[PDB]
This record gives sequence, C-alpha cells and structure tokens, in this order.
Amino acid sequence: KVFGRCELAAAMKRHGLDNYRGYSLGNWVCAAKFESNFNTQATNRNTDGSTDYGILQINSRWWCNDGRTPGSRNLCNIPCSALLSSDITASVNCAKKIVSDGNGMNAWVAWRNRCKGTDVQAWIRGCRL
Ligand SMILES: [Cl-]
Ligand SMILES: [Cl-]
Ligand SMILES: [Cl-]
Ligand code: NA
Ligand code: NA
Repeated sequence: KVFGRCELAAAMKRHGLDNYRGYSLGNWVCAAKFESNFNTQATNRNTDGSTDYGILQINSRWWCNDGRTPGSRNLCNIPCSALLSSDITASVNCAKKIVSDGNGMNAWVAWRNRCKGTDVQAWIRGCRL
C-alpha cells in the first residue's frame, strides 16, 4: 500500500506515535517518507546482509525474522513479511520498541540524516488531525 502523506499521518496518530517517546508526529512521517516513500511494501538490503522492511524500514538483524539473516534476533516476534502489510500495526508496534531502546529515532538513518534538526512539522501541515 502506498500511503498518502496525511493518510499515513492519520494512521500513525491513531496508533499513538504522536509524541511517543517525545517524538512529534512529523518526525515519524518524515522518517517514513525517506525510509520507504510511504510504501508498506518497501524492502532494501543493508550492507551487512540484513534487510529493512516496510513503511519504517525495520531491520531483520534485530527486529523481525526473514529466515535469511544469520545472527538474527527477532525482538518484535514477527515475520518480517508482517511489516509489509497494508495495515501498519505491526510496523508501528515494532517501531515503538526500537525507539524505546536508548537511541530514540537515531536508529533510523534516514531520520538522523534527513529529518533530525529540520522543520519536521511541515510533514503534517495541511493534514486534518
Ligand atoms: Cl489527498
Ligand atoms: Cl528473540
Ligand atoms: Cl504502548
Ligand atoms: Na510534528
Ligand atoms: Na531477524
């Protein structure tokens, strides 16, 4: 599913990401834009052999099982395919675990490099929330 900007904003807000661990909604929308272009089906291989899955590009090295990442934790107790569904619940629930683990949203390289320190509010401007 390729989300609209405000459509994803409203879905993440419904799932409680707005101000979760102090990260305003625009941070999560910005990160999704640059991680996945709002596309739940996005998959990308990392340098280390693992793969990133879904709207927030969650990694199989630690967070989900994709059956091909040696030394893999599955800390969200989920097949990585569950992160590709039109329903973003698994992605959001797993992301809440990641962002609660110490490094906040710096776990998302695209957030760190393209959202952090920017006007993340624009990403939810114009949305009815
Ligand atoms: Cl629209
Ligand atoms: Cl585990
Ligand atoms: Cl919660
Ligand atoms: Na915001
Ligand atoms: Na894994």
